[PDB]
Amino acid sequence: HPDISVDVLVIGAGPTGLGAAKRLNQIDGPSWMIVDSNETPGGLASTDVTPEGFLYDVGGHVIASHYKYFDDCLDEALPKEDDWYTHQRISYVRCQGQWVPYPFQNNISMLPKEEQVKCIDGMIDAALEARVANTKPKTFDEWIVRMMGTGIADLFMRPYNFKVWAVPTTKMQCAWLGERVAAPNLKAVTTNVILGKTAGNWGPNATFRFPARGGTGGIWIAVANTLPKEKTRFGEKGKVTKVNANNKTVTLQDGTTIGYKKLVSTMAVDFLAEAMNDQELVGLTKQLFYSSTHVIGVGVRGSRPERIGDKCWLYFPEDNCPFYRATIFSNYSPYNQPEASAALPTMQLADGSRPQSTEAKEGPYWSIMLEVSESSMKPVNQETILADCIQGLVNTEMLKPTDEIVSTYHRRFDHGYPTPTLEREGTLTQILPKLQDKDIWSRGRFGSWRYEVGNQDHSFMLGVEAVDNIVNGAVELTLNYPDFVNGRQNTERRLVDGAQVFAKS
Amino acid sequence: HPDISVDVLVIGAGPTGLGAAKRLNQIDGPSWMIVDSNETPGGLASTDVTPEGFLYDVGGHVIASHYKYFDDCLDEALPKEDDWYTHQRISYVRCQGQWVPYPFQNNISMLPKEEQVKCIDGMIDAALEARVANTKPKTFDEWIVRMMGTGIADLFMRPYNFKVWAVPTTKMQCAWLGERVAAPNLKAVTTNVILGKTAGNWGPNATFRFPARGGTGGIWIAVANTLPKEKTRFGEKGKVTKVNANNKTVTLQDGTTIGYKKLVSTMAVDFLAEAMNDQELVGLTKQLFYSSTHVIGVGVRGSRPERIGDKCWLYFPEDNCPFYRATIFSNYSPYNQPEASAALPTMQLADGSRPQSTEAKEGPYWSIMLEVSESSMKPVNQETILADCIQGLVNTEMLKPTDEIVSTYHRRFDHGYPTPTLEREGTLTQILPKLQDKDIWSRGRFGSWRYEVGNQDHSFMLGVEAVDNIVNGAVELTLNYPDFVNGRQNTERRLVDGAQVFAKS
Amino acid sequence: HPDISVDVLVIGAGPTGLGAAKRLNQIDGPSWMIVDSNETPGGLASTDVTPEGFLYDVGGHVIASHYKYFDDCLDEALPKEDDWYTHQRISYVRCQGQWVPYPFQNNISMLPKEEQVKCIDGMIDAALEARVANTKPKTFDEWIVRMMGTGIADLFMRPYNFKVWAVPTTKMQCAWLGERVAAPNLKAVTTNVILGKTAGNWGPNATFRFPARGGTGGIWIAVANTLPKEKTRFGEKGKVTKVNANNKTVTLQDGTTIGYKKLVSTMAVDFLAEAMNDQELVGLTKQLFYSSTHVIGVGVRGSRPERIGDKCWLYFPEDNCPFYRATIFSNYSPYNQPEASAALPTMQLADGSRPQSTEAKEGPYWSIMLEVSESSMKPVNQETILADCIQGLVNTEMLKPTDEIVSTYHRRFDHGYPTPTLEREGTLTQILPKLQDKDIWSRGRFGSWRYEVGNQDHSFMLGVEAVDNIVNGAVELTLNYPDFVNGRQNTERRLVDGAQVFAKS
Ligand SMILES: Cc1cc2c(cc1C)N(C[C@H](O)[C@H](O)[C@H](O)COP(=O)(O)OP(=O)(O)OC[C@H]1O[C@@H](n3cnc4c(N)ncnc43)[C@H](O)[C@@H]1O)c1[nH]c(=O)[nH]c(=O)c1N2
Ligand SMILES: Cc1cc2c(cc1C)N(C[C@H](O)[C@H](O)[C@H](O)COP(=O)(O)OP(=O)(O)OC[C@H]1O[C@@H](n3cnc4c(N)ncnc43)[C@H](O)[C@@H]1O)c1[nH]c(=O)[nH]c(=O)c1N2
Ligand SMILES: Cc1cc2c(cc1C)N(C[C@H](O)[C@H](O)[C@H](O)COP(=O)(O)OP(=O)(O)OC[C@H]1O[C@@H](n3cnc4c(N)ncnc43)[C@H](O)[C@@H]1O)c1[nH]c(=O)[nH]c(=O)c1N2
Ligand SMILES: O=c1ccn([C@@H]2O[C@H](COP(=O)(O)OP(=O)(O)O)[C@@H](O)[C@H]2O)c(=O)[nH]1
Ligand SMILES: O=c1ccn([C@@H]2O[C@H](COP(=O)(O)OP(=O)(O)O)[C@@H](O)[C@H]2O)c(=O)[nH]1
Ligand SMILES: O=c1ccn([C@@H]2O[C@H](COP(=O)(O)OP(=O)(O)O)[C@@H](O)[C@H]2O)c(=O)[nH]1
Ligand SMILES: O=c1ccn([C@@H]2O[C@H](COP(=O)(O)OP(=O)(O)O)[C@@H](O)[C@H]2O)c(=O)[nH]1
Repeated sequence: HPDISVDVLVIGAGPTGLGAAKRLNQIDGPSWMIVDSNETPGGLASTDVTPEGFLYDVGGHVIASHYKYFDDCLDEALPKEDDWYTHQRISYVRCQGQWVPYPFQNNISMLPKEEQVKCIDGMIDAALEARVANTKPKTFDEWIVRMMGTGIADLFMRPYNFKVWAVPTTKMQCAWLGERVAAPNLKAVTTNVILGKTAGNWGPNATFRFPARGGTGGIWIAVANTLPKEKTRFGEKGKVTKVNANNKTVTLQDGTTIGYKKLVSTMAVDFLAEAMNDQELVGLTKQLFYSSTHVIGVGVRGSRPERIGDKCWLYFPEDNCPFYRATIFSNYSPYNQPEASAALPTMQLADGSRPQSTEAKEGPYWSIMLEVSESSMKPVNQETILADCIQGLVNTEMLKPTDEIVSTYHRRFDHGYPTPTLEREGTLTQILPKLQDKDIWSRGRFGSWRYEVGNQDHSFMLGVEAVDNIVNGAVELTLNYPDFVNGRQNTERRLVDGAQVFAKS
Repeated sequence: HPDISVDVLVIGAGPTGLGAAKRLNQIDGPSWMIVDSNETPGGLASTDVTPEGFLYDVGGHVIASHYKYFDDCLDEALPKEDDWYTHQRISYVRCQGQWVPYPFQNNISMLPKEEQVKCIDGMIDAALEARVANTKPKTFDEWIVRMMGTGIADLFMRPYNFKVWAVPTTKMQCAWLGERVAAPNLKAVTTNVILGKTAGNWGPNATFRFPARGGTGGIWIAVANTLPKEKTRFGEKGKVTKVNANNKTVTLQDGTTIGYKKLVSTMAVDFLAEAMNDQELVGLTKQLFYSSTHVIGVGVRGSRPERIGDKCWLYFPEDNCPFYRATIFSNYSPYNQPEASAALPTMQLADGSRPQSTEAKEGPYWSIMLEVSESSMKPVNQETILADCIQGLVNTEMLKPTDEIVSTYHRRFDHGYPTPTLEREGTLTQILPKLQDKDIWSRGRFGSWRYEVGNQDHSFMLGVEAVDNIVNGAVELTLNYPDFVNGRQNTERRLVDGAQVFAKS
Repeated sequence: HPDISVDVLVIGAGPTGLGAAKRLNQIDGPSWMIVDSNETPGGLASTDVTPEGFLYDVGGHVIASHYKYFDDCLDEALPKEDDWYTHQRISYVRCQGQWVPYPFQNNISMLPKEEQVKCIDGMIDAALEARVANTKPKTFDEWIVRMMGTGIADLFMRPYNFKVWAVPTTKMQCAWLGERVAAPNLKAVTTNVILGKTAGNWGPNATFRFPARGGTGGIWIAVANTLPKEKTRFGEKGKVTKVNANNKTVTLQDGTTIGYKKLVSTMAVDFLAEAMNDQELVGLTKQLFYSSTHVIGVGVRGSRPERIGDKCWLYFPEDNCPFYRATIFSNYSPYNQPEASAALPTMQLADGSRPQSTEAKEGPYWSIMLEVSESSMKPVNQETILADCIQGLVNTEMLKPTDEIVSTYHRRFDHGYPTPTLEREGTLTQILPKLQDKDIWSRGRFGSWRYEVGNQDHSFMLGVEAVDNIVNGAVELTLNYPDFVNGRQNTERRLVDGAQVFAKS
């Protein structure tokens, strides 16, 4: 008989595991506990800080919630109005010296006329083709072409998506983009060209909120703190090293064993297979594909430059920079970087030269967070990637050669994106049911490996729904039907349901 | 304070209400009770018996379950093997003296050559227009013409559907029919014409099980029996006369008042509106449409005729008989009619004449169940409908003129089919949300008025899911997404969920 | 025995009759003769002159030859290089107070931005519908909507075409327009909108030559002069009043009778029917439709204004003027108006007011020629149309209010355009064969009533080909296959054929 026994064991306290935990805690029926190898909950939704005081999420993290239940927990965790800042969803695409508003096609009036011709001609071809299309596109690349046409494809989505996914667009499926037909809005695009008009898809309605303190990682610390502490086990004392599926026991690094009746695993499914010592599942999970993420942070002296302004995130299809995305992280919260009165020396200038002085000087400061993808089809030289990113910032005119850099940050996250390869579903529909047969709910960004339901809210709800399936027999909608949950009003499930209202009488 | 107070009150003990009751009973949290004006539960899924011992369902009732939860409750209620009979579906459409395998549109091969031409020609035209169509059909009639062509429309779909729906095809929408109306495939249908092959396998009820005793009504009597008796109130004592939505109070016929927190109402929603004395709702519910159903039963002396054989239910598009469907109800169970030793006099011959004597002779007996529709667009002579049905049986060669009729049955059910009119959804989205904001869950065949989820399993699950939404914040999937629940295997929710398993440990 | 007998009689000495005459004269086999009621040959290709010395054609006459035979005869008649002036076509459409290069539909790029959107949107709809179309358009309006879209239809094609044809586009067929109405290309037109480029080169009259003296009418005077005088009878002495098709006898106004073996009649076919006293033919001809043309000429004092420049003819779709077209007739030849030293009093100022002086003053002079259509569907006030035209010139800024008018011209031509009505062909295939049976070749603009082969070269060749059929069994290609002769270079028939070469030895 094991050291600890519980009805439901949750491995991992990133968003998915915390969702499972929040729902278990709310139901307050079956016994449970949650473990994690990190002392700080949050997983890939955590936040780091540099010795100079610049915070960085694991790349650009922007919340777009599809669920009331997620809103209920975030509101419970950070309830005061100044626990959050609200921003319009402002983004641009860097293209031929221009910051083109997102989405790219509605803004090609900024491009040279010769290119507008090429773009509109291709989109005309695509519209005429879409009018008689009776088949669905099979690859990401076929979907891009059919929706954008050849010309607009080549400028943005094709070279951009290679830089994100670190695999070619011809190697990915396209079901993950949803059930909407790959077709051009030719009239809308052509109208903006005729009118010489730009127009981004943001505004008063198209907002996001960002935590005032602690970056994105602050949310999940705050949510985890609503859990009964004695049911949590975070740190080296919570690292799972062995899973015995046939015996329903888990072993921690410090030798502690935990018995379960149902297991919600939120670790990477390939790590799970290894921890189970199941050669068959190991072989199957190795057939999946993922890219690694390098996050580069650069802290800059100065008030925010006019050329930067209220930009939030930025896309980089071109090859004059290694990053696919930049975030003006200082625009998300004033507490993402030191106050103006904090004194820091200049480490270097953006062109790489030494500062004129070594003295500490005051701010204010602003901050850029960059993402570089890595895979076997796209290597990354870890020794030079920081300097390459900074050169990238000059090339894209985000930084002047003279701009003063006061903080740098680089970290590699091995499992960054679960790739929607052509083979992904063929592999997962083998892996997930074999685990399901052993009472293991493998869920999450890498627990279930589905990017289209791979955001914080999706993840959290994957945990919530898993628990609901285990206890109340609910359908796991987010797991199995991404287009469905992403397209509907998910308002039925709440942090206080009927069951708790009736029980309290 | 009212006489009785429950958290959830369930009005009606047909399948929908019994569903709510079963789930409320399983969950065993909030207090509840269920009321019906009938002493015998079952609603339109009940069974009558004639004084001569012939049972008749409310028209042809064949179970095709889309849900494990529904299976669990039927199996609990009738757990023995000899509680059920299994049957292969044998279904035909009567057309020009011939029997055409169901579905008609997939069996053009059995028609005379000249009618095959008209049908295939129409289907070729439809196929070619459909290759370039980029707008969905609006009405049932447009859908028919666009999916099958004019030949099949005129020969079968238009007269048949007026004859069952009691409105023309032009008056109905076409989003309800995914699992009711087969779309013919040009190549497949033409291939079977050339090869002279049938294709009678389409649809969810190609196999079915029928209760050995009590008809369909036996199921719901048995299901109801599994509930705690003290939480039920069936009979005159349970007839709801007033619903006061603002006070959350219901008044029964005997003056008993029941206070509730949440109301699941499964009575026809137009009745509910009247009971609420809500003139705005009465006005809205009157924009809905329904047809009435006459059920005619005919008991016949003799061993089962060869021309009848293993036939299950039969469709009649033609105007030489008033009924749209006949069921060989004696094929569903030996106990739907008397044993062969039972002595019964002949009441009349099928040709309408008196028999020679009043002598009670033995059997065996077989039995036909007929349905005639009625509406404000399709009047029915109540006084002659029985004799008209019997003559229809002679015209269609179901009965020989000399056949000996030993029992007759006729009953009119005012609310038979909830009609999928063009206006339905526009009216329902004014009605159901209004009731919802008063904490009223109106659900079921006439409770929420949606035929595409209007079968026994559907109904049962509307009640189940309503409770699950009330207690556990579940999505009401069957109510809002018929194609979704009709096209998947719904296996997640069970009579015993983890909740009950864990609570017993 | 009649007064005169010839093998072939030609009625009319417009271009069609002269064509018949020239071919008969070249062949020099059958005896022949040509009559006209007018002392001066030319018909609708004649030229009038005002007492002040301003010449006016019957509206805008620009030669675009499809035939080497036609060129041969023009070169014979006017052999000197200084008999002709060559011009580049400068043609615009008046829209929203600006000039848009002809053709409108290829020059969307010169419209105001909001109309560019309207136009391109319509063309996009048309392109998408044309992608799946399997039916040919039946009316002119349907053709416009299908080839150009609603934007161009409403802004230009519908109002402009009513303004010329004097019937709505819905009343006309669309088989006539191959070389009359440019079909815009979506990609090309959109490209030129993006690039702000013009495309003014469409169609056969992008370059033209105009006779140096006598206007267009001078060509036909000179061509007629090459005919042997004794075989011509022009004037009151050559007016046909009765045609006796059965006795093959024509009666002239002075009572002179002419016997023929074959008749080539170039007069309006309705007039021919009347001259034949053939009530069945009259009824048939009355099913045809034509519009009348008002020609208004305005002579203006002054050197050619900068705003006019090298403009040739100009289209006016809008309602601030009654004419559909203006020609800068003084640009076609310096001899279309008086020399600069000619003294002429001012008749009026363009704004209607009397001149400051009544004295004769010098030039130079320029000259405007206007056209206004009339029909039973578009009445015209004969008494005010001159003044209305002049005011229209002020409205469109063709004339300053202070411009001095020294000459005015107004003439109504009752048969101006043979309308391509829906009924035209149905009617003509009754008429022309019934005349063919009587050995009458009815040919020409109103002789055979087909606008698509209704220009001077077409007409001329209808006469030539008529004769060639009578004598040599040639196919009448221009008559029966307009798209055939308009789409090729017709080089085979020359003013000197092998026949004449071989015979001269
Ligand atoms: C570059 C980039 C950019 C974005 C995003 C991610 C990345 C990488 N996201 C996605 C977001 O980060 C993601 O949805 C969640 O972090 C997924 O959480 P999971 O809990 O499934 O696992 P995740 O990897 O977060 O957490 C898993 C947890 O399991 C633990 N674990 C692993 N092995 C263990 C073991 N053996 N024993 C014990 N514990 C173990 C880990 O410590 C970790 O805490 C996002 N989201 C969004 O809402 N908006 C956005 O804009 C973005 N953008
Ligand atoms: C002709 C025909 C044919 C078929 C079918 C129906 C009909 C009419 N059905 C559908 C099936 O009958 C249906 O799904 C259920 O009976 C509907 O369940 P409810 O609980 O919604 O309504 P239903 O009408 O069954 O039950 C409502 C109940 O509420 C009660 N009630 C009404 N007013 C009240 C009041 N004032 N107070 C208290 N109680 C009140 C009534 O007494 C009744 O018992 C079927 N299904 C299938 O699975 N296979 C099939 O082939 C068919 N075919
Ligand atoms: C407003 C407008 C604009 C244009 C044009 C016309 C008009 C009205 N044309 C067309 C051109 O004018 C036309 O092609 C010829 O004039 C037609 O020659 P027909 O000989 O068939 O008849 P046409 O009518 O020219 O000649 C008929 C002859 O028959 C004679 N006649 C009638 N009744 C008679 C009787 N009872 N007895 C004896 N003789 C009789 C008449 O006197 C007349 O001479 C043109 N062409 C072109 O090449 N380029 C252009 O841009 C244009 N544009
Ligand atoms: O051969 C057939 C018989 C029926 N139907 C259609 O199927 C529908 C459902 O009838 P069914 O008898 O399966 O169900 P019920 O009327 O008993 O609810 C009808 O409305 C018909 O339009 C069909 O398309 N082909
Ligand atoms: O065959 C029918 C006859 C009537 N109704 C409904 O009944 C309403 C009329 O209600 P009223 O109480 O005025 O009763 P009725 O007019 O039928 O006598 C109509 O609006 C319809 O919605 C129906 O659905 N089917
Ligand atoms: O910009 C323009 C001007 C004219 N037309 C069409 O061209 C036809 C022929 O007109 P045009 O001035 O060539 O010849 P005409 O009327 O003098 O015979 C007209 O009926 C118009 O419908 C056109 O499509 N675009
Ligand atoms: O603008 C017009 C007016 C009349 N017509 C023709 O002239 C005939 C009418 O004849 P008319 O003016 O003699 O009157 P009606 O013969 O009917 O009395 C019509 O059938 C038309 O063919 C025409 O082509 N254009």
